[PDB]
Amino acid sequence: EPTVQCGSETGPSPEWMLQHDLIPGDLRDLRVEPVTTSVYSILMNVSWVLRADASIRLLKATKICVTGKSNFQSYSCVRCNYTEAFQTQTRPSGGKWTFSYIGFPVELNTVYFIGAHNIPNANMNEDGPSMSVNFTSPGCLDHIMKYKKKCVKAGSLWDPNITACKKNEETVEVNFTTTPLGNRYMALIQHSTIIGFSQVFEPHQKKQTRASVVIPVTGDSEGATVQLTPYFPTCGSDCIRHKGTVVLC
Amino acid sequence: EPTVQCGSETGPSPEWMLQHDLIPGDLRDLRVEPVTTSVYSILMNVSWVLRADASIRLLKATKICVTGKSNFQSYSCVRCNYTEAFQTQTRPSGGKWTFSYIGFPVELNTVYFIGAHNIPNANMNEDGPSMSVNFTSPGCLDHIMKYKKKCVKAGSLWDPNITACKKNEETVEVNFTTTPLGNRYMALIQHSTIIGFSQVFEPHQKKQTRASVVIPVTGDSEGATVQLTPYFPTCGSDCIRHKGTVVLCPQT
Amino acid sequence: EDGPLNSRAISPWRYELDRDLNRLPQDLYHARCLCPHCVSLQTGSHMDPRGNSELLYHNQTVFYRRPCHGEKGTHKGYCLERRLYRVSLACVCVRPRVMG
Amino acid sequence: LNSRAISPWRYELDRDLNRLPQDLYHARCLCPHCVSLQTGSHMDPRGNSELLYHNQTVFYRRPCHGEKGTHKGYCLERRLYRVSLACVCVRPRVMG
Amino acid sequence: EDGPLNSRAISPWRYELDRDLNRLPQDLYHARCLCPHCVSLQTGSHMDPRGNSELLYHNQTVFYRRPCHGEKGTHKGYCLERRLYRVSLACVCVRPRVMG
Repeated sequence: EPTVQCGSETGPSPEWMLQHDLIPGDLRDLRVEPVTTSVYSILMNVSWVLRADASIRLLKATKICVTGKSNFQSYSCVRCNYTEAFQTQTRPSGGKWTFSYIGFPVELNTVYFIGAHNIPNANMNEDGPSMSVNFTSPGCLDHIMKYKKKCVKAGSLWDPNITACKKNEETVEVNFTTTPLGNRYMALIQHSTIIGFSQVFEPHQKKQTRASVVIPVTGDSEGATVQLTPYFPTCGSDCIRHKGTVVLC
Repeated sequence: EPTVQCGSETGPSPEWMLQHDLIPGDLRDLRVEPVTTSVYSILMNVSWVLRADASIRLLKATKICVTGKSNFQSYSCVRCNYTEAFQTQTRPSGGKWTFSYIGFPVELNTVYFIGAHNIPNANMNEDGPSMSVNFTSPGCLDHIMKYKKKCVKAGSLWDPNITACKKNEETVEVNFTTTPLGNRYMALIQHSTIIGFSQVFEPHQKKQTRASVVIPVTGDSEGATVQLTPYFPTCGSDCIRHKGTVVLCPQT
Repeated sequence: EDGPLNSRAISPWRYELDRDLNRLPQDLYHARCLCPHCVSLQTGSHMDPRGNSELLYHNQTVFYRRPCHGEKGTHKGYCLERRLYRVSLACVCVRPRVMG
Repeated sequence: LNSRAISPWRYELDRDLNRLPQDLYHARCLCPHCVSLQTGSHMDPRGNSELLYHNQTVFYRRPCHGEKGTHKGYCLERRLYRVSLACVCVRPRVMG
Repeated sequence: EDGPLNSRAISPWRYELDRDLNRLPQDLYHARCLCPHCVSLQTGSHMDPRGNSELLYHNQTVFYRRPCHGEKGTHKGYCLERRLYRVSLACVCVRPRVMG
């Protein structure tokens, strides 16, 4: 009953220094599943189907690895052997052989390109063994996952409580509770173009009451859209935003 | 240098009566090409790409089959053995192994299919090793096959010499040349709807000149197309039809 | 149009594959025609709804093998099992039915 | 990222048997003009997209030039390569 | 606005110097864009607040100095310390992430 034990190994493979007379087969299949760990990080399992058509007579290692491509550029590889020498073209119990693995860290809006091939590979000038699977990871717009501290610092759970109302044909009033996580608030009112703008500076307050800002507007502002952009020292320019409403008082 | 030698054999494979511990691998790719023989027949050269991934250590036959679904439906396919055993992945010259075979009969208006698998075959409860290559052969509307005898009896190369013109508003005159190869003919004209119909009853004539047909019409016949079909006892209802074009005969 | 009769049929029918590891022939190219209504004969592409299309069938002697019934123990074996297999052949479109 | 840029780009497979890593990607943004910020689907032609590149490290192996005869051998030869990173919105170059 | 796109992008971006006695190259520049949002397209001077600018990094190998760890005593010595450096290349106009 063979098993697979793996450790991280990235770099040149010592197998490339020797040209092997006989080479193994390809891989039938490959699929990767996302899981959530208990608390609260995310790790990844990999699944593939080793060849059934007798391609097995010789094989030792199958290294599976990925380049992580976000704003940051990341790449690492995992090399490991199969601990027992195969003799059957399926499980003696039945079905094509299967194995899996865990341990790949996962980040925010990071797309991973995971590809596999058997070890050793072919010499120069033969057919390519390429087999890889593309993937999609979610961001911080999912209702499940507001609980990472990194996104919380972006005020993920913060409720601006924006209440925006029109005083007269030219002045609009907005009310909302302040926050100890930031100091500067701005306002965009968009119906078709920019109708009015203002900037607010306030360090903090212990009472934490609803604010009140006077913002001039041009033309008919009925049915416009209010949007708030909060500044935090951490998120900077990529700070998350929230809607706002327009009502008449 | 192992070579290929094929001998016709269809039926149950002896090797299918025994289960093998190890089975031979798949095939990379199968290509087949249509060729023409010297005289005047059409044949096919099949070609396949054999494995390099250690599957050459054991493989003895590579059964290749052809099926067609036309008026006929046929299944007779040849098993081919490999003369010599292999000890290496590629020739000392090098390159991917490619093999060929000629001799499968080919006919007209047919869609064929080609199978692929090797001998011995897989045991029970295993992966399907088959790959597909599809193909199609031409008929007798091309210049190169204008000399095919069967469709020659059908009138592959005949010249209709169709000339039809409007006699008047209620009659259209048609002129064309016949041949002893036909004895009964039909007659239709269609412009937007069926505007005229008839049949031609004339076995043959000795001196063999152009004909003349009187056909009534329902309304205007200008701009229509003339269509005539022979009734040949061999081609039956599968008989080719030649186009036509009507003109105006002026009273002057 | 010109072609092997499946490009000139009113209800053209394609030829799709099935696999078995213990059947002869390994493929039985069945017909599954999409055409639900007799196409117009002045076009070869137009959709004419005046007809209903249906399949035609026959039963073909085929070959199956399951392992030997007896526990001989010498080898797995097989049996020379003859049972008839259901196959569609060719499409025709037909006049529908009238109620009232 | 690439689902959010004003000139989005995708990544196309380019495999080799002699490049480390075995896979590299050259982005070609499909946009000949920068998209509109108000709709995200309407085509705004006032901009253009131009590829951004750098130069990166890759590795190759050649068989030994010296006729050793013991084996094919290997060498860690190092030349450079050109690969893109992204597309930028550019104000055109006009004359008149 | 004309130039090597460093003034022509909707997200203009200057340079800042980074000096060091033992980097090869001694010159690395960090992109430090200057706008809080993307510039306007129809005027070239007025300010368009719906966009954001973000850095895009990459890894380019450089060389550093430590003295020889072994106490040879011949001289202070030097070594080719080979690790990476993270720099910025271009600020880009991006559609932000908004919840609601």
